[PDB]
Amino acid sequence: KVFGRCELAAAMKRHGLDNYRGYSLGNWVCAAKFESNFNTQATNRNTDGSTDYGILQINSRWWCNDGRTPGSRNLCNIPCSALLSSDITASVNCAKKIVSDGNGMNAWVAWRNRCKGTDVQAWIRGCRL
Ligand SMILES: [Rh+]
Ligand SMILES: [Rh+]
Ligand SMILES: [Rh+]
Ligand SMILES: [Rh+]
Repeated sequence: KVFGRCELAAAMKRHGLDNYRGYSLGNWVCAAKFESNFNTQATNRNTDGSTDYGILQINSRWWCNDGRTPGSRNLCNIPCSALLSSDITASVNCAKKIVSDGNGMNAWVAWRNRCKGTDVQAWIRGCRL
């Protein structure tokens, strides 16, 4: 599924991401924009042989099992394919564990390089929330 900006903002807010560990909803929408362009089906291969899955590009190195990432963890206890669903529940609940892991949203290299220190509020401008 390809979400609208305000549609994803609304689903992320319903799932408790607005100010989760102090990250305003605009941070999460910005992250999803540069990770997946709001596409739940987005997949991208990493140099280490792991793969990033779904609207928040959650990696198989630590967070999910894709059956092909040797010496990896499954800390969200999910198949990586669950991160590709039209239902973002699994991505959101996994994201909450990731952001809690010690490095906050710096876990998302695209957040650090494209969202951190910017006017992230712009990402939810005009939405009914
Ligand atoms: Rh939902
Ligand atoms: Rh808020
Ligand atoms: Rh709010
Ligand atoms: Rh509201």
